[PDB]
Amino acid sequence: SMAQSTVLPMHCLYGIFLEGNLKIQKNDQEGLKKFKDNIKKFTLELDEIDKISPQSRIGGAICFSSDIWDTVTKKISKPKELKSVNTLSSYMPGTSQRDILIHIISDRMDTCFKLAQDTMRNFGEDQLDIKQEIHGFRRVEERDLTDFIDGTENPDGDELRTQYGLVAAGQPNEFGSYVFTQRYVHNLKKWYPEPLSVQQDTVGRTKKDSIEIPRDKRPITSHVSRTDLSENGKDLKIVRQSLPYGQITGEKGLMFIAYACSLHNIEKQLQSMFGQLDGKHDLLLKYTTPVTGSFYFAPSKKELLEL
Amino acid sequence: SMAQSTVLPMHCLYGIFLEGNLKIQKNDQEGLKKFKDNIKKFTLELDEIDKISPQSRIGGAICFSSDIWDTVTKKISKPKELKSVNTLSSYMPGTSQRDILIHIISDRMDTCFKLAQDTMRNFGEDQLDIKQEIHGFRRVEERDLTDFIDGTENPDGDELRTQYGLVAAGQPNEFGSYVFTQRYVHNLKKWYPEPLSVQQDTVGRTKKDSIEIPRDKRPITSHVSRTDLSENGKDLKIVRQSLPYGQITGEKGLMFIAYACSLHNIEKQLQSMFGQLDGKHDLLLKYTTPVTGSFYFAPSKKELLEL
Ligand code: HEM
Ligand code: HEM
Ligand SMILES: COc1ccc(CO)cc1OC
Ligand SMILES: COc1ccc(CO)cc1OC
Ligand SMILES: COc1ccc(CO)cc1OC
Ligand SMILES: COc1ccc(CO)cc1OC
Repeated sequence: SMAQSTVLPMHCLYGIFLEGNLKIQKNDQEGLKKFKDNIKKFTLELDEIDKISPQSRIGGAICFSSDIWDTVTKKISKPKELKSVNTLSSYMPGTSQRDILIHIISDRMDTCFKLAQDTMRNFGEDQLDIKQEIHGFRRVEERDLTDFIDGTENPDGDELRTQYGLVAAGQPNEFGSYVFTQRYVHNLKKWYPEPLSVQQDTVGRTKKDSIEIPRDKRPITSHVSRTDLSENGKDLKIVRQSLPYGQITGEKGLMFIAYACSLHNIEKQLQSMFGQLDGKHDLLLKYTTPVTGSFYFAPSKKELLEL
Repeated sequence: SMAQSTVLPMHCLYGIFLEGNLKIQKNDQEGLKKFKDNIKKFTLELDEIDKISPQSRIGGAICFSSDIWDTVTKKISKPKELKSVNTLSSYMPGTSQRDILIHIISDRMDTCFKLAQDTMRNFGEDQLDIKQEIHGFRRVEERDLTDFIDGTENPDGDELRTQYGLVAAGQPNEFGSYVFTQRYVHNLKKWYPEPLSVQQDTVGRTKKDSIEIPRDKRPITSHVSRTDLSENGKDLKIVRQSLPYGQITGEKGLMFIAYACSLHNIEKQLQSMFGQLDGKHDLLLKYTTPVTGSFYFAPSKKELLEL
């Protein structure tokens, strides 16, 4: 009946991203029982935080890779499109498929961090080998560190975000979501001196107001031209929850994350951006570099608790 | 005349700490004029953020070391007590005296970060060599990562925080503040297994409600017994603005910062904690370690603009 709580809500101010590998082996029934109790604790603490701090608009999801699926469940069918993002390594840099993603969103860092910290203490280092912990935060005017607004054409509202973000009702794994994460490191030393016309050509929208540059006036390699894709007259939209991260005086960029009803909607955009559809690359990739990457599936709340 | 805006306000949810060295040489008059124009831009942007985002309760201060004082001004007398923290290196680990501190506080990360980033871009790499950038955040119930409440006996309200936090009216450098920063790295694996009785003996207050343990029933090396000091019947109080920082699965701790009307109020507590008064160390130092340290002076708003 219900999805996990990171897909439909919009405009979170904070996000914590924990990605890593499961240390419990396939035959360890007691370890897997403890693992699933820690999953239940996560869902219970989400509800408790929502009750105590409604202003947080808290959300959270636990998501699983195709390689770990048969370790964590023998009951739930593996989502039919799920595969390792490492299969894209021949053309997309930075792939680093992990077993598990925990994504937590909030309008307050204190409750975002509380849920993240309590969850990591529950699972513990003996269950999860955490490879990446990212503290994302929204900036003024929802701008990415390129200083373009990020989110203008993100689908709005529960109806469209259910349509594009969640597996359809009646289908196997209904109300789950395919998930893609990818940490980008921005080269702002290179980007900042670029003329405004170059920056707008690169993105495909105007910088101040995020007005779309007419298709016939912007490069086919502009970011918007690379990612605004359709098949059979139907748009391949996705639900993005990306946030800025990092140090002003150090490494910084965009922690990209997308949720989708079909992995194909995400993968086709990756083929477009990274040169597999027409041999051409996204202009944005001259200024930013992906350094991690993973595909997951976030089960419905029911299937999460029935693994 | 008024102070810079990080001393009197309480209970900030976010703080950014930027510490580093001045690249402008004492002979470079045009570079120093540009440096002071960037100081002016900082004060103006604080006012503008305050107007646009009253909910941020924005605050900020630029602070100067004794070593850099006569580079940045030949007009304002050097504060009488200002000295390098490296003079404490014989007994206090982690000293790392820098020329400049910029401390920004907010109840929203987006405006905290906007002011910090805009300021760093104004000064630029040509003027500042940043050695440390810390993103502090308040946790639930204002608890330090030891999970004790941090702030119970901090002076409350404008009157007491002016008395203890700011140089007294009529004195040289009136309404400025002596500043001490010190980044701690916590060893929570050593702390978590201690029984509550040991944790409470270590701090000197109860954990759940921060009730003071009577002085004759706690060790003289408890943190409260080390820092609740007096001379001549006057309490050596300070104004703390410390915040947690760091990664759940990595390095984390407390970004300590104190403001005081007199550097001696801070230094006597450091002598106490680090064994220099009676040969005994603060019990808290079994569980956390300072890895940076600096003394500065935050001028009054008037003296900041008249450097
Ligand atoms: C450095 C990384 C990236 C940055 C800075 C970035 C930034 C942006 C910006 C500024 C926009 C325009 C405003 C908007 O409609 O949201 C945008 C649009 C979009 N981005 Fe990205 N993006 C990045 C990576 C990605 C990736 C990896 C994907 C796909 C997997 C993606 C998918 C999209 C989509 C679907 C749109 C909306 C296109 C439309 O229908 O008009 N982006 N991005
Ligand atoms: C890891 C570093 C530290 C931690 C976790 C820590 C934590 C705490 C806690 C839990 C309290 C009790 C609640 C309160 O009244 O605020 C406290 C009190 C205090 N701390 Fe610290 N503290 C640290 C470092 C320092 C340092 C370096 C100083 C001095 C330079 C300092 C000065 C004080 C003072 C003055 C008090 C109030 C004592 C009183 O009058 O009752 N602390 N600290
Ligand atoms: C789940 O417990 C909490 C969640 C959020 C807050 C914020 O006040 C406090 C909580 O426990 C004290
Ligand atoms: C590495 O030092 C810096 C990097 C970036 C900025 C502003 O974008 C400022 C820096 O130092 C002042
Ligand atoms: C566009 O400039 C601003 C927008 C929002 C804020 C705080 O929300 C501050 C701004 O400029 C200081
Ligand atoms: C290094 O990995 C961890 C460190 C600390 C915690 C919770 O305290 C969890 C970790 O991994 C799950």
